[PDB]
Amino acid sequence: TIPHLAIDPFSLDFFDDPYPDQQTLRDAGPVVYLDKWNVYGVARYAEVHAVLNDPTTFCSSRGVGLSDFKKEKPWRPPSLILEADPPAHTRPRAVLSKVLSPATMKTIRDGFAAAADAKVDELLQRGCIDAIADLAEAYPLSVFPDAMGLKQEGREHLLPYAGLVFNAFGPPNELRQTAIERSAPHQAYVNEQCQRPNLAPGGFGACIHAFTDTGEITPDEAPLLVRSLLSAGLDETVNGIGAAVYCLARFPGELQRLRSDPTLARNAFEEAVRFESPVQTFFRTTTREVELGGAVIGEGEKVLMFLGSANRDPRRWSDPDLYDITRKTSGHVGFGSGVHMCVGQLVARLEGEVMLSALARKVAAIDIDGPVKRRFNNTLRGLESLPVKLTPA
Ligand code: HEM
Ligand SMILES: COc1ccc(C(=O)O)cc1
Ligand SMILES: [Cl-]
Repeated sequence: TIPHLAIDPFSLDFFDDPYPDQQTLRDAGPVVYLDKWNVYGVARYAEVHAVLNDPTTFCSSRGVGLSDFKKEKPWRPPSLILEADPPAHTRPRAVLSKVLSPATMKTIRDGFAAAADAKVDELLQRGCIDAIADLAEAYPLSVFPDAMGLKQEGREHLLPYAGLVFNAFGPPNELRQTAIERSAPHQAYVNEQCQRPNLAPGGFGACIHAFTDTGEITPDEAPLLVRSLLSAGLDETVNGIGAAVYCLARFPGELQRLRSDPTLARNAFEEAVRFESPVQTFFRTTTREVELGGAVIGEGEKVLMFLGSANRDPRRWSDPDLYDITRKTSGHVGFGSGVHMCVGQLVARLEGEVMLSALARKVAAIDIDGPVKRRFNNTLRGLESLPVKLTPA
């Protein structure tokens, strides 16, 4: 009934080029069994969307990594939002939704845009740069920690902690065990910055603590909710921006369209999120026997959702492996879908938009002029190094 596959979606071979294996997973059936890790897999858009939008049947409180929290201890205390189900999910989600709200974006937009324009100006003085370290990493690090309200000391822990979080969703392979092996100093820094005295006035962290007044969260809930914004956000946005630059370098016709109409910057970034899907996968756990695409899955089974694959499913997308900055991207699952859909998506889109805006207005050409190196992570897809020459407009 259900095809059994030996593909390891967390292998370095898979990470290096996942797209042929993703078609194999899609075309084998709507539901596959992955013998390597004893989980079910869904790689077509339809089933990924269906799983995401039934949180009662496909829960997150038993972990959204391979590990089942009913069988193993979580490597860190569970997230109050990502690793919770309704109704426990609802009030922390509402707090983060207000902290990162449409109205909040107005207070940070001008500074985020200024930093993006300034970074592109700086990179044009150098000409030949690494669009990962010097741009995709450098830009978010120049705006988001300040917007959190973090002190300057210790910020070198932020990228290692994010990489650890996303490796820890994976199976117990060497990527995950090595990350946890090295985790203690990053864990200690992050947990300490979550305390109210260490979050500067007016930033995201202080705003979370300010909500402990309303009855939506208690003061003892606020540190772990701050932890959510020190786990999420950085690595995905870095990878998304790097993907966008990569695409503009590989598809010069799309850079030319973007230069011709810089108001396409926001959709250019959204299309990069669909095309690269920085978050490749998330798990759910069944809370009952369930019929999914003609297959019967038992209770307490892990279901692996291939978000990147769903975003390139030709059953849903015209020319899915073309980067098209005018594509109607509404419906892509790069930010998830449903009750858990990325609560920080307005922050991610703002960073991506103002960076692609600066490039659209200031750069004439982006040419790869060095070896492209991939970055390997159990959950994230992104580049390690992207040597480009930037030609000023
Ligand atoms: C391009 C950038 C980003 C991508 C691709 C991305 C991806 C995702 C995805 C796929 C989910 C769904 C998780 C699930 O369904 O289990 C999610 C949720 C979440 N994201 Fe993002 N994200 C991005 C940026 C951000 C930013 C900038 C922040 C914070 C400022 C953030 C914070 C969160 C949080 C806290 C959740 C949990 C929401 C919930 O469970 O209700 N993310 N993200
Ligand atoms: C989608 O990526 C993440 C990672 C961590 C968290 C969290 O720590 O709550 C949320 C989303
Ligand atoms: Cl931690």
